Amino acid sequence: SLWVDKYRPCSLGRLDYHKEQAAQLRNLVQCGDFPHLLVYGPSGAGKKTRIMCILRELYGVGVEKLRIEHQTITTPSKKKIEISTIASNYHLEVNPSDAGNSDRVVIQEMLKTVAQSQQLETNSQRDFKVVLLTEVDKLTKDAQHALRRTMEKYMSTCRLILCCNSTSKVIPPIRSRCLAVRVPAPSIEDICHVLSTVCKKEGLNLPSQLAHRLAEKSCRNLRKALLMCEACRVQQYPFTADQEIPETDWEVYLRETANAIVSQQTPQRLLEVRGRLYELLTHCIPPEIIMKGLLSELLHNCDGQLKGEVAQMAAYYEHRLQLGSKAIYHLEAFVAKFMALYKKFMED
Amino acid sequence: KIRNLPWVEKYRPQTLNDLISHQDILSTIQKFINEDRLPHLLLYGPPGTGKTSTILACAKQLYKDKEFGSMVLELNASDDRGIDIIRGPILSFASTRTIFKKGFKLVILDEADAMTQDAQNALRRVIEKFTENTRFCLICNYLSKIIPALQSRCTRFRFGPLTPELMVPRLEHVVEEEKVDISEDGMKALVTLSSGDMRRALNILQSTNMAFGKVTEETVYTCTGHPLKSDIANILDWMLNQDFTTAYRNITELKTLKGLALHDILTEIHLFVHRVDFPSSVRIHLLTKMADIEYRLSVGTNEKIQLSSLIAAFQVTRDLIVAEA
Amino acid sequence: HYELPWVEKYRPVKLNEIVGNEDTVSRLEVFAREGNVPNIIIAGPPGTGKTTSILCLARALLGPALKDAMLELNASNDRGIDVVRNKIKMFAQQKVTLPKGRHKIIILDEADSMTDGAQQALRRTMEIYSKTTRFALACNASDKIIEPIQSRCAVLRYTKLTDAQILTRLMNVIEKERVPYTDDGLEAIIFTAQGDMRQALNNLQSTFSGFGFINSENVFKVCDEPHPLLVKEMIQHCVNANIDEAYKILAHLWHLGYSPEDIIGNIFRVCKTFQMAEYLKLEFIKEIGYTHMKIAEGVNSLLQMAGLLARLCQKTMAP
Amino acid sequence: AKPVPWVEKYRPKCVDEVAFQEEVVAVLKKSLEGADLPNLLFYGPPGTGKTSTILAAARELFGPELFRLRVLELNASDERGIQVVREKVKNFAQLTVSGSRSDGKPCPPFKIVILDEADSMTSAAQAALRRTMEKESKTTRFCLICNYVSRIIEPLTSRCSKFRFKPLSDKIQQQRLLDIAKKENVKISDEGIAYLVKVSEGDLRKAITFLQSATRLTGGKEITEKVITDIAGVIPAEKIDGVFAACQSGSFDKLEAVVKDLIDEGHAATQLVNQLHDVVVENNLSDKQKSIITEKLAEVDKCLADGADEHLQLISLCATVMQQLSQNC
Amino acid sequence: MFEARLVQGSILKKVLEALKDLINEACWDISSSGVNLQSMDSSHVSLVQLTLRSEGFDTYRCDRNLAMGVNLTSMSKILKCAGNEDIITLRAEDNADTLALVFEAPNQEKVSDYEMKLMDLDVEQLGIPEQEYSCVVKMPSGEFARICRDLSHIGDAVVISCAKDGVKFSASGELGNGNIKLSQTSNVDKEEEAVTIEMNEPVQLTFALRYLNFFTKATPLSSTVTLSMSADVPLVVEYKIADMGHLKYYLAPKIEDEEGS
Amino acid sequence: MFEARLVQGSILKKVLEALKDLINEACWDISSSGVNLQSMDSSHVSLVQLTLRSEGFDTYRCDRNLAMGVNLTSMSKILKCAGNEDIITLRAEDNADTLALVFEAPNQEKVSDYEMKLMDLDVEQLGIPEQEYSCVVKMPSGEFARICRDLSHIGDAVVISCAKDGVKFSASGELGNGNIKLSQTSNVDKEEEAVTIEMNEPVQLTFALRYLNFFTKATPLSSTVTLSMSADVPLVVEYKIADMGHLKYYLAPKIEDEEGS
DNA sequence: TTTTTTTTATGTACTCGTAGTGTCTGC
DNA sequence: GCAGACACTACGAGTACATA
Ligand SMILES: Nc1ncnc2c1ncn2[C@@H]1O[C@H](COP(=O)(O)OP(=O)(O)OP(O)(O)=S)[C@@H](O)[C@H]1O
Ligand SMILES: Nc1ncnc2c1ncn2[C@@H]1O[C@H](COP(=O)(O)OP(=O)(O)OP(O)(O)=S)[C@@H](O)[C@H]1O
Ligand SMILES: Nc1ncnc2c1ncn2[C@@H]1O[C@H](COP(=O)(O)OP(=O)(O)OP(O)(O)=S)[C@@H](O)[C@H]1O
Ligand SMILES: Nc1ncnc2c1ncn2[C@@H]1O[C@H](COP(=O)(O)OP(=O)(O)O)[C@@H](O)[C@H]1O
Ligand SMILES: [Mg+2]
Ligand SMILES: [Mg+2]
Ligand SMILES: [Mg+2]
Repeated sequence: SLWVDKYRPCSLGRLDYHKEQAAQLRNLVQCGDFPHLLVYGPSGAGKKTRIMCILRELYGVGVEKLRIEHQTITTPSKKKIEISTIASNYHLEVNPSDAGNSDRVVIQEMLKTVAQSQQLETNSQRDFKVVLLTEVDKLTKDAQHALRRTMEKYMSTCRLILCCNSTSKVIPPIRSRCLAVRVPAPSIEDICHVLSTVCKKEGLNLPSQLAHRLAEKSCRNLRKALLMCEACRVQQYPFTADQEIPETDWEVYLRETANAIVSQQTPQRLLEVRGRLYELLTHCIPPEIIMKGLLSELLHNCDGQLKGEVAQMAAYYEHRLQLGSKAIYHLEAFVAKFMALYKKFMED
Repeated sequence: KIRNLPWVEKYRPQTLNDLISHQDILSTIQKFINEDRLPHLLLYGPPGTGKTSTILACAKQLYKDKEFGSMVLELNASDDRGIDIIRGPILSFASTRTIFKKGFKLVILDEADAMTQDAQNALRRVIEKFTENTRFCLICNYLSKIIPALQSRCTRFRFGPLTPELMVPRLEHVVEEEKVDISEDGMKALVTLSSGDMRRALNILQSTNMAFGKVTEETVYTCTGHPLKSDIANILDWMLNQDFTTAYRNITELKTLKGLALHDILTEIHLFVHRVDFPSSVRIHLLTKMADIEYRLSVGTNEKIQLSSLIAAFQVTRDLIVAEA
Repeated sequence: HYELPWVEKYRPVKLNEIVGNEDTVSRLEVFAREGNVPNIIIAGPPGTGKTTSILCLARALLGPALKDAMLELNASNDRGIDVVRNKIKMFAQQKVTLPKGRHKIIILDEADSMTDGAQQALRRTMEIYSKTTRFALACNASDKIIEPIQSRCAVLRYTKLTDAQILTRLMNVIEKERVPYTDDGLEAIIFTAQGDMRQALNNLQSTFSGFGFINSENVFKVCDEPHPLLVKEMIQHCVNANIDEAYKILAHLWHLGYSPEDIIGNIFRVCKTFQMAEYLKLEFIKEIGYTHMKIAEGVNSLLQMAGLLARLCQKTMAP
Repeated sequence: AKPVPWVEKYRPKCVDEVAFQEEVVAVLKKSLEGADLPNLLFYGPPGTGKTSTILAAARELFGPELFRLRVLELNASDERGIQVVREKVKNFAQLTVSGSRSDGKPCPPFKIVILDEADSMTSAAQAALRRTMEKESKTTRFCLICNYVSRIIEPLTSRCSKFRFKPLSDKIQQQRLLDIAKKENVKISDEGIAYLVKVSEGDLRKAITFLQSATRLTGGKEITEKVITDIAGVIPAEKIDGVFAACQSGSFDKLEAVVKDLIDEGHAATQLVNQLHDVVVENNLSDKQKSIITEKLAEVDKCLADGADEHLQLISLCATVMQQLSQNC
Repeated sequence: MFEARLVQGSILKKVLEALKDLINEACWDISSSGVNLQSMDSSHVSLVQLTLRSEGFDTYRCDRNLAMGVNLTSMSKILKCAGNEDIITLRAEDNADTLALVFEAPNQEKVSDYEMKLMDLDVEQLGIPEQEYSCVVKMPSGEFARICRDLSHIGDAVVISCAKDGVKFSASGELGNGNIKLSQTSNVDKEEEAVTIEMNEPVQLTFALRYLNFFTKATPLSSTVTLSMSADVPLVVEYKIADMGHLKYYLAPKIEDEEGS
Repeated sequence: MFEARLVQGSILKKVLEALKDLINEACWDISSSGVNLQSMDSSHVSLVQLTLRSEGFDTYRCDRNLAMGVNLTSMSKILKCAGNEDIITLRAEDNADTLALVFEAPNQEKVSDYEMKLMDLDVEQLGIPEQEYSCVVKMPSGEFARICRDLSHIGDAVVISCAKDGVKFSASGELGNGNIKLSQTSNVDKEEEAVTIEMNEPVQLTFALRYLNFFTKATPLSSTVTLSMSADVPLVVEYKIADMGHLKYYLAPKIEDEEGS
């Protein structure tokens, strides 16, 4: 077991950061009439930890005994699609985005069977069940429009805890039905305290400067920070102040792709950059993270009266990417527009 | 006897004389019926103009009640109208005779725009081959969804929008038979908000009679929720006369007090822009901007930001109009 | 007995009564006189007389052997993969005695609705039994008929009818029907027809039945002016960045009751064949498609069409 | 004796409990008296009361014993294709009205078809509904519920009497929230309820959810303004002043820094767009600057409505207002 | 209150298996005289009249007249699970919509209550002319069903001609002509097999084959079917049930055009 | 090492098309007393027990207790090429991972062997409690095939009750309910039609329609069908396959939905 | 002088394989 | 009288495409 899973807190009182929010969530779910929840924030903030702490507070300690459940759903086109599901003796977790555009079928058939069934044991298990819809920001609009009446009819029997990164992708019919719970990212000091507590629980010594550099390099992601802390323990046991932190391959590949964009502005360089973007897309990297990393690196080499136009260009082509279906067209259009703007800026 | 029906179905023109607007088309159709030479009809136009009621009056005039089931095969979009139906029941109805009394049959195809291209292509020789025994009437709203062969086979009558001059006496008859108190401005508001559609005029009249009991301009514009012409003129005056914060405060106060929606405001402002003698570039910019705002309101957007953009589209061109001189 | 409409009562029964495409109709008349006609595909606009020419040629070639040596199939029939294998093929092998120069005629009207596999199965029965049988196909869009079928025939193509060609048959129908008329009303009938003889006969019968006299305002009371002739002038007004006249024509077409889908479709058809620059036409077509996306998703008002007109005027002033 | 959350516990059971939708409530009340109920179309912002009004109405007209035999409710949560409209809706509309109420209350001679969330219905499936309402209106009625009337086709719009559900006013929402707080043995200050009706923006479901969640968070004590501010996700004013200071600085590095601060603190971009627009329409900027900043705010809010990325839209809007603030410098 | 009772259930089975692929919905017209059913098919070409006498029922009571629209696709799945030597009960209240179809199993122990839901399709009453027919022919139903099946092999529409000598069946099909002429075959031991001619005027009409074979599914109902024909009024295939009533059929002729030549 | 010989080839042509659509694997457990098959679905709703004793085989040689798993997709295509009244022999070695299946004629020079890959599946025995139920009744097999097909035209979930009068089969839907109560048919010539009730506590439960209809194509395997069920114990359907063994079925109750406004 | 593959979400149409099933033949 | 063989229609399944 890695450090991200071995030292996860179990109850709401064990969380080191956002303790006031932990007390508020403790007071929220005590009576049992709490509404649907929309736990949202940046990735790696601790949203799933707080959701499982809420599930630990509501039911017994039986919410940690999980199992893999498989269900085959019939599409309107009569093509069978298998979907995986984490389930417990008290709650169930669904990721409908694994079905692709058939998530509406998952909402219409899989969720109604859970919501329309009252719980078998009423004394050990409570008066309601909890369904965890994870990554509802990747849900299509048809699935979100199929979701809303299930959250209104069987609410007093089937409760929902929706988890997402951005609430802009959630339709306001869903956003009106659920209480939004904001989980911000922990700051540098909270990540340093968590890393120091993890290293002290393992019998190690962690300097403050190395923990600070691990916190800044993770970009306020506690999962990523604990992973590079474990990797830095693995590669070199003496924790020096200037110890090299390992990096993921797709981020440095994106950095080299943007360096190749800056280095030459020609159609065959555009073809090579398109090949690099095909390599990035085939490794299941999402295209909006490709656009974000591209804007993160290409703005370092831009001059001060060019960064706003590049930012507006990136946002415009990202919106056209989310409107369309093929990522390579909008990605290569953004790259070609940046090369045209860079050539016009440098030649004048 | 009294019946529980909506007023758009309780008051239906069962005869051709009860329809109001298309007098020349209905005179030609009555001369087709009286001379026993009714051809294949293609009744097209905007909704609510009386295309279904015209062919229902024609079928009621042509055939009696004791033989209506043997002569009219009425199929609409609620029934399945595939190529199996065209090669099956429709072809067998067209190619056979009548059980009770000798005469020509009628196949009414309501919502013929919703039919597939395969069924429309299979319908051509059924129309052409058996034109002596039966006649086909196609009723559609979009003529582009009907193949040009079917448009060639059937003579077309454009049932255009109902002008408010001839639309008044039918509403007066409905008012007199429904015992409704109505003023002149109430009838003007009905024939203005209906916009060539007698169905929503009767719906507005029934909803205003249920909501208030009286039909006045205030009651109609309150039940419908439409803004009045004076308030649209005031909104245009605020957007063209004052600065951003004062015009924003005035329009937001009016929208909060009246409970207005931005779609009707955009529609009436778009109507008032073409009347106002704008320059060509200013009119082009304004039309593009209001098209962008009205497109933007079709999704889960905030209406306050779109109202600020609607003010912004005129605050941009105020300086251009003034410096044009 | 019930009197037929003038479209089907005044169908030509001989090949000399068919007007328009004089060389093709004359060659069909020569074939009908002599015999040994080849396989024939007639393509053209609706109402030109392809079915009339095929049926007149078959009636003149066969004559009294019509009921046993002619197989007529339409889109109202099946014409699947089984009908070609068991019905066209069995009739092709079927022995019918005939005079010299005369063959069995298999008439396949509206061959666009024929599937690709059925037309593939139609090839070898067409080539093998050509000593005994012949084929006569009629179609509107010739691209739906596959290339091996078109190689097996003399693909005749019909053009849209000239106004004088419609006018001669209008004289014919008027003098057998005793219709009072004026010249301007008949020009209005021709203008409403637009190369369609079915529409000419339908509008003439409607004007004669409704009013009894053919002047211009009697025609235009029940018929309508054609829609893309105004759309051409409004697109021309959009070319010179004149938004006022373009909106005047757009509002006139809006108050006539035309749906936004029909208006934008005729806008696209006019802009397809309009005479301007190629790049300007391409960005016009892109703008038309971008507006048609908004029409298709649900928002369709006069404001969207005016915004499309303003964007088309913006495309000229933005080099 | 299980607990029930307040949005369903205070769901209107009758027509008189619906708030501020005066015209349509009067229409259904005259239909309760026995008048000719037409085909209804309900559209408006979320949380305004479109579903609850027709459900309380159908409970009033039919009672408990006739709800299953006279009301067919279809939403987007079940399948509504062309075949469901052609078979299930048409067979229900062709049924007979039989069975009267046993409590002596009058029974209407029609059925009610509730097509909730009719935006998700296809244009082909909506076209099959037209002559179903035109032919079978003697024995059944149709009520389409939607949020955007542009997604409803013009024949179905023309067939149904349209009632627009307005956003709730501040006064009526204030009295309704005060009555709910009085019925639940809880207390809230004047500033707290004023901030609640300011945050909710005419959404009564959101207001009831926030009031219930503040009651559960505080435990039963005074519901002040600060628990409302930290329960609504409202961005503090210091972050907005820092954003405008970074915009007036004219450098993109501090702009990225404050945009990354706002993204990393979990603040939604819709709330930032709302608060940013509230600041821009109430300061001493020029009319042209306010105009194109508000146009950029509208296009950024639209781009967030199709689910684009938060960070890129925020950096584009902040770059545009940075350029506008540094143009006059 | 309406409580009819079929003495054997095989009579109802053979009726509704003949209208299973033919008629759209069962519109039962109920009176004190008996149960009536006058509904056209889906294509508005054929017409079915069914009259069952009250004297053939076990017990029959009808306080007030009802119009009883019942969907038949859902109805025909209940006579599959019905015995032939068994008891069929039909119930309908005054102002309800349930239709109790109570019977027993082939195992012959249990009551089996099945419910229908009534429909509200208003239908204008189609006036049967009741005019004299210029060709009345008595003929067995088994022989009428056999030569309708043989004629479906050859053609699509059959030319049916009647005269003084007898009926004549002609099918101008794809493979050629199939002509069957039958007459005066009453010189047999059985009384059901008989061809008799009653009227004089000779007619000729063409009918669709897909409805003539549909009408001959009532072969177990009657041993002998009466064929009524004339020039204007349509063809009648008349089944007379022995102790229940009669089943009346109509089929419009097809449109034919002579060659101009 | 496992080698067995069957008396008839129609036993596997009647037992193995029944589980064509229930279970995704065929796990045969070898013991000295006989073979055992205990498998579940992917939905964990139906359990099937198949136990064939060793005394009825033509030959039976067993040395060790193993566990082999056979797939369904290749198996179902094989049995259509097999005969009906022939003998079916099987072969499986100790170290080989390929089960041999032979469906040769009873008098033939050569054999036909269509072997398949043994699937290495890791499953456990849940363990039936074999407790005392609330009602145990005997029913005909062919009649149970008709009444499971009977309710398939009404709804998607059926209700089976079993009181002292008889076993009540109900199917409530949008069309109409249907009630069937088998009782007291001991006065018949055959011993197959004797419907008896043995116990007494009445239990009402709801079971899914599809899994009972997936069972009733194996009805000519046995003569009678024994039905056992309790309040919380799953419904047990018992088959007795001639003299070679017995078959047991298990259905958990179908989950009943809520009632609203 | 250069050729692989399943995604888009319904609605409809075409084509083909398969399975109960009514009916006929024979000892 | 009951087992085997024949063609019959209903139903399940795979595939293509939808514009001028
Ligand atoms: N010309 C008219 N004269 C009088 N009443 C009319 C007229 N047109 C419409 N109405 C009224 O509006 C109702 C609906 O008219 P319809 O004939 O159904 O409209 P429509 O032409 O069928 O439009 P669509 O395309 O089918 S929605 C009628 O029952 C009348 O009450
Ligand atoms: N060239 C023509 N000369 C005289 N009458 C014509 C001519 N073309 C058409 N007509 C008339 O129009 C009627 C229909 O003509 P058709 O031959 O059916 O048109 P078409 O060429 O077949 O077009 P489509 O593809 O079938 S819609 C005929 O019956 C004539 O009355
Ligand atoms: N006008 C109102 N009067 C009283 N309570 C209301 C009102 N509107 C909303 N509510 C409350 O808010 C809850 C939700 O109301 P709904 O009727 O479901 O909103 P809605 O109109 O359906 O919004 P959408 O479009 O479905 S997201 C109800 O159960 C009530 O508790
Ligand atoms: N309060 C906490 N104390 C210690 N570790 C935490 C805490 N919150 C989160 N973590 C760790 O940080 C990671 C965050 O991941 P997760 O909890 O799934 O949130 P998210 O869903 O936002 O990634 C987890 O692996 C968890 O082990
Ligand atoms: Mg209509
Ligand atoms: Mg033609
Ligand atoms: Mg709702």
